[PDB]
Amino acid sequence: KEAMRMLMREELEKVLKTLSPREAMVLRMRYGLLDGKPKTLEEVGQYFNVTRERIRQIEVKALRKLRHPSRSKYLKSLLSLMDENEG
Repeated sequence: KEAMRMLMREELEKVLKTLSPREAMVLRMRYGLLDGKPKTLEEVGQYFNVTRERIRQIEVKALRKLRHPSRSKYLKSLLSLMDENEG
């Protein structure tokens, strides 16, 4: 009962497997997993030593690497995560 939730952990797991520790970390921050508060790439990139282009690069290569283990979880997960959905 206590400490029970398991809301969901599919897309997060399917994507992380392709991204390296450093690449995933940037998205971890962007996702708000590091502290629980989602931040924009500007906060993450600037936090390290790179601009949006770095995660921009990861998203690209991630897509290339995803074309094998997962059909396109990154796309759907990213689409569902942002305001790409119509209201």
